[PDB]
Amino acid sequence: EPSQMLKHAVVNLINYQDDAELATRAIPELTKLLNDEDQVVVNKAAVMVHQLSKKEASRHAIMRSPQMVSAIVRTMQNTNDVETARCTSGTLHNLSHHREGLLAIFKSGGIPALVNMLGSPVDSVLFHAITTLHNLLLHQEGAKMAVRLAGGLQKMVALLNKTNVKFLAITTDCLQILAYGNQESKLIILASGGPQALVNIMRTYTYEKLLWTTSRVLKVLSVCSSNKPAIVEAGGMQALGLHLTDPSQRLVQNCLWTLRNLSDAATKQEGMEGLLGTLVQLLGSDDINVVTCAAGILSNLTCNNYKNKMMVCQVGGIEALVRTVLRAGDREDITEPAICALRHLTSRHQDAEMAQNAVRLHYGLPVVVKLLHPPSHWPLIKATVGLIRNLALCPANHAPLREQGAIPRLVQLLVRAHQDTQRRTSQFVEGVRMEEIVEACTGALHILARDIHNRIVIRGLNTIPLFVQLLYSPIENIQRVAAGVLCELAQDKEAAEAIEAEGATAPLTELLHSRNEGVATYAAAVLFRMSEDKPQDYKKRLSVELTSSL
Repeated sequence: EPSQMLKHAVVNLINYQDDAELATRAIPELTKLLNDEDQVVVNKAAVMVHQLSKKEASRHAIMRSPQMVSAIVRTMQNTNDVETARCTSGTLHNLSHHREGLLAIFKSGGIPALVNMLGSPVDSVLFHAITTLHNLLLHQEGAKMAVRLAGGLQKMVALLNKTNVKFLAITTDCLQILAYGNQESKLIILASGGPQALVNIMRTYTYEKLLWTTSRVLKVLSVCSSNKPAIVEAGGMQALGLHLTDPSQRLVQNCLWTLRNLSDAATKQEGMEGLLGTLVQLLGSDDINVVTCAAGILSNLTCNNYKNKMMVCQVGGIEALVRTVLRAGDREDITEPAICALRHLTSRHQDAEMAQNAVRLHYGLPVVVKLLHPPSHWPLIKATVGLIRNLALCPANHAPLREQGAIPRLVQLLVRAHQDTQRRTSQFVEGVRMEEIVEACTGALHILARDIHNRIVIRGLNTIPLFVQLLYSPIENIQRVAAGVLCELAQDKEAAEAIEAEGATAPLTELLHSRNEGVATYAAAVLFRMSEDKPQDYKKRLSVELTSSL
């Protein structure tokens, strides 16, 4: 022994087959001792069988006896002695560490009993209990399908109230292995209060391995249209946001994904300061994923929510995003969400006008109008056109935006997109249907037509004839922006008569009976401009026409 392994071998071999055969000679007996009625007798047996599992030799023996196993399982779920349980359970634990054992316990029906063991008030018991289950869920085939039917989920979620970190991890991981790619399970975890339970963990412990394992569960639930809003109410967003800076990259990445899967719902949450603020930071991270997800989340959280829009602006959201776009490049996987954010951050909220100037002070206009041209794809373009529009609300961008050659492109896109909606008659593309490109562009020109010089350019491209045709569109929104752009242009005699000679008088006169506050207005607006400076006769019947018909 104190020499080499040449001696240890004869020892390991002499005692292995030794204690090994001892079991094959006692297993049958002990088996009976368990089935025995006398309670005190079974107890002793359980303690002996457990002392045998410890030994490898004896272990395989117990692990190969379908009768001995089934006996242990049975005894464990029917025993009312804290020691018999901890031993019977502990035994099954030392057995699960082996493929044969798992198969055995699985064949002897241990999962069910084990599940029922999770309800046990005894700690040690619960430990070995959940553990053995974890092993079966990882290596035992069909084990999953089984645990579910045994109502483990609920019992497992209930255990989430414990305090042992390393224990919580094991349990949570189970809730993960059972939920992944399974709606039923996910629903059950929902009908068990899992969400609020899980969240509490993320907002209470610091055990890295736990948080991760916990977030994972949330990730698999964030995909569910049922748990998604549920995870939100519990305040999951805020919770997850409390780890976006953690050193464990895997933890941060998981929190990010889960967030993006809930962002399109938490648009009505309060106390997002930390999150929103932190997300802005991530926009400056080195990892593309971090930046992307960061952008995506912001984009969603900034969609219709002034409280969020203003905050993002009070943390450098614009500058941050502007750099994100100027950093992304062609990777529309980053520009699209980034641009959308800016769009949301440039409309419907006090500090809107602020950001509008911001996008310019940080040299964003050049890169914004830039995205209007190839290789940029329709989805990006649509989102971009929207941004430009709002950016046009600020007269300080009129000139700077016009110099970037935005009007020419917008008009062009309008033409083609429109000519496309015309050939579709005698209609989606990459997801974005041209009809949407028409409204945006025109609407972008309507707002951008507030500058005299811009109007000279817009008109110069001979667009008057087209905008008139759009008045015949079956889509209100198009008519609105259509009659709108004509309105801003109608304030100039030349363009005024230009629109009249185009035959806009007839159609416009009708849009007065439109069930759209705007349409009618703009429509009437152009009419007035045209007839302005005509015989005192027509303009008189004109003033009546407007007062009577509306």
